[PDB]
Amino acid sequence: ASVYAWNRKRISNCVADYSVLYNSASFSTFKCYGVSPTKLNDLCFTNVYA
Amino acid sequence: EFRVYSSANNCTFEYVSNLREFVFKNIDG
Ligand SMILES: *[C@@H]1O[C@H](CO)[C@@H](O)[C@H](O)[C@H]1NC(C)=O
Repeated sequence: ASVYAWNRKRISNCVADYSVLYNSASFSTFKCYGVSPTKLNDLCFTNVYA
Repeated sequence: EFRVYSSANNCTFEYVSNLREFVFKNIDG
């Protein structure tokens, strides 16, 4: 989607795998504010928004 | 005939799968 019409998708009721995204070795930027990205797997929230 | 539901807002969890007895509790979500 365009920047003025940024799309949203909620995700819940599933098992995430952040390490695979971490070790994709293809992204250019990766900044996580307030959380340890390597310790993301050892955390549990209610829902995420992409 | 299904004439009850006439909307689609924000959704959340969705699950699909003599006499009869049932009990329904609701605690801590
Ligand atoms: C759907 O529920 C969430 C939960 O708080 C709320 O933030 C959101 O505004 C709701 N959507 C609409 C269209 O009301």
